[PDB]
Amino acid sequence: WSTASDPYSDFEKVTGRIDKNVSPEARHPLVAAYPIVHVDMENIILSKNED
Amino acid sequence: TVPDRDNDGIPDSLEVEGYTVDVKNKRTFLSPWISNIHEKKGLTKYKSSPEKWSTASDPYSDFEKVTGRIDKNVSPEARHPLVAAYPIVHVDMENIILSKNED
Amino acid sequence: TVPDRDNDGIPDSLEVEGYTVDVKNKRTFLSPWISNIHEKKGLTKYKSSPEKWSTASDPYSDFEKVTGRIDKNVSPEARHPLVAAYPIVHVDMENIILSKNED
Amino acid sequence: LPQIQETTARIIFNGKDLNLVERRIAAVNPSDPLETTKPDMTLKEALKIAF
Amino acid sequence: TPITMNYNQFLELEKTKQLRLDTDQVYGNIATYNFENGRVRVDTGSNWSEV
Amino acid sequence: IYGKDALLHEHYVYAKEGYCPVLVIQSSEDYVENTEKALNVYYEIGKILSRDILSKINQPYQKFLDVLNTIKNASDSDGQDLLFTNQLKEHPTDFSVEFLEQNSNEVQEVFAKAFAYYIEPQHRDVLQLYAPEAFNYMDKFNEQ
Ligand SMILES: [Ca+2]
Ligand SMILES: [Ca+2]
Ligand SMILES: [Ca+2]
Ligand SMILES: [Ca+2]
Repeated sequence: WSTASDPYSDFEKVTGRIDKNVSPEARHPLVAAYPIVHVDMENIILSKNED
Repeated sequence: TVPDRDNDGIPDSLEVEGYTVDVKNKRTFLSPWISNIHEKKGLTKYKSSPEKWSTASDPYSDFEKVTGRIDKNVSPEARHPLVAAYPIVHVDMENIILSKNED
Repeated sequence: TVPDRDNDGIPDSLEVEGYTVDVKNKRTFLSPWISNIHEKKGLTKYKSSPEKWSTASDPYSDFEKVTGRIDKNVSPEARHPLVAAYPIVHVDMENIILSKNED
Repeated sequence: LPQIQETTARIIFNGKDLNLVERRIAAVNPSDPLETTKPDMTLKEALKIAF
Repeated sequence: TPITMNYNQFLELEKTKQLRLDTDQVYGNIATYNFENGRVRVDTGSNWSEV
Repeated sequence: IYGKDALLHEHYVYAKEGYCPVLVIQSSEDYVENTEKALNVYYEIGKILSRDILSKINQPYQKFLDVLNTIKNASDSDGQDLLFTNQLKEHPTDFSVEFLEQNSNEVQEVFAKAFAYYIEPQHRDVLQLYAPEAFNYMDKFNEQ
């Protein structure tokens, strides 16, 4: 039903009845569509709990 | 049985070729574009997708948008099917209140 | 089969052309308007939308409002279908109590 | 409530003991095809049925 | 619990008086028309985030 | 939960190109169906109903007068102005509906009114209030 096993059918991927935020090069059925998420840390804030 | 692939209650050839909602009586009737009659009335010719239930992809059908069976808070210029209807919300800050937690 | 597009249990031509509700013995009968069989009784001629289940868009049908099968706390002048029925709530403040959190 | 506010005419009247009485009466918006399906409302009929 | 600010940020705020406010994302739902009774009803499940 | 607009009258094309165009379809729209037309029909049914050359099998009192007198009874003892409208006022007695001279004035209106009483499903809902008193008359018409 999904040849790339992503949660989108072959027919949805070739038809266009899909979440449009999918990249166009992922609209081919043999191309997987998946997020890659990683978190960066810009800044630290430490507070000394001293009364 | 006339086809409507977009399943939005309005057939496909009308969405392709042009149509208009003109009420001869109190009841509302949707029908194909005729330039002899509807142009003299000032009715706006409408075209939309035969395969999109919502051609602008907003959560409102083409038929609801041309019929008026919609949330009436939608702006009138958004009642055209090729015009999207969506909120734009941003927050402004009028005032700060800081309290020094000193005992 | 008589049409009722608004699906409010009352047909479309009656809502257009005028109608009334009248009891005969102990039973409510939805008549169309006759000026020689009603006006004498003082019955009020009613008109409403053939395509609105609630012509005033309040959460009460046209038929419930003319029949009486409604929340009875609705005011009697709101029992007409072209009259909206809605609450207006605002809060007044009678008194302040401040307590100084001082130990 | 916004469905009622955008489809009706609002009339405020204070002849009953100087108290502001508000009534909303369904009236036709010409640019809305579903809203035009209502029967026409004159002002005198509205004042008769509302007050 | 109310918002907390430590000491150095408090000093920097009372010096610079620069405190800005950003709107990252907005949650909110759609109400859709019902063909049954004409009443536009809120689907609490769907949100504009989808749309 | 259902089909939207099952009329499917879209396939039909309307011509009549030119000034003062008039369109007439089996569906009936524009000048076809309106409240004014219904009001005009009400005037038409009440007096001298049917402008056609010939109508139904019965305009005579030989077979249609005894039935009308028999049917002229009200269990509720009401039907005032509701029946013989514009009859130089409802007769308190009229000696049980058997006199013609200075009375044939409303006989034509009464026979025309009878056709109006049971014409189409709508009128039946109105005539549904009459319940048994009218039904008896309606049953004879149905048997024909
Ligand atoms: Ca369509
Ligand atoms: Ca469409
Ligand atoms: Ca109705
Ligand atoms: Ca209605």
